[PDB]
Amino acid sequence: VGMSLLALISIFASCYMLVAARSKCLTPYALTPGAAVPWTLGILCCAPRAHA
Amino acid sequence: AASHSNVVFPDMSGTALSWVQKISGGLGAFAIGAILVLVVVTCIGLR
Repeated sequence: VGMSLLALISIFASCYMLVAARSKCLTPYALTPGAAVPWTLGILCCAPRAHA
Repeated sequence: AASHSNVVFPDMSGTALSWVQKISGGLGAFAIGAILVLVVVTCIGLR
């Protein structure tokens, strides 16, 4: 149970960082403009999961 | 009388199974490449 609980917490933490990184890098591009470098800089920088 | 349990199905890594493995892998890679190309195409269209 301890090993499984540790495994989940790290996965949850890792998922937590990924979403946070998406928010930090997506908010600047999407404040006034809809412009997100169609996956040229959408993949390397952060999550390209923005709709656009 | 036969002195072997009548098991005829071959085992992977055999010449017969290797060839289908070879052909199956090539088609799978071709399908995978097409999937990747389509994903990139739809990708660059969205963002």
